[PDB]
Amino acid sequence: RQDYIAKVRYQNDLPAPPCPPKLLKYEIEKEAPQKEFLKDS
Amino acid sequence: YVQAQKQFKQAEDSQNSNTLAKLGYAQCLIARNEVGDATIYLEKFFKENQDSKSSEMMLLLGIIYSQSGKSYYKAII
Repeated sequence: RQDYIAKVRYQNDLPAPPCPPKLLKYEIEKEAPQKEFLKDS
Repeated sequence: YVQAQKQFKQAEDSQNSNTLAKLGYAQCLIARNEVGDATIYLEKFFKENQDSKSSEMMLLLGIIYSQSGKSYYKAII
């Protein structure tokens, strides 16, 4: 079958990991400062 | 903490209108690391007193629900 030459290849390649910048937990995200803050007089 | 919590309970039994005594009772429950008991007590107080304008109680509920995580919508409210 001498016709137009064309190749079909579906692209489902997984991308590289993004490695985004990491958030910093607040002081109120730790249990001991929470205990200090809630027990305030 | 035990003595203060008992005194808060006696104050609550004497006069139920003392909101400060109940909030101090919840604070003493937090002091004795009784997170679940304090949460149940706070939910009971909120459901009995939905019209009360206890801002610090709602702030404490939001912090507790954020620590729990699953109740994030109640924390937002």
